[PDB]
Amino acid sequence: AALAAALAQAL
Repeated sequence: AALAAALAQAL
């Protein structure tokens, strides 16, 4: 989930 969320912001 940490990554899911990170990628959300990245994108």
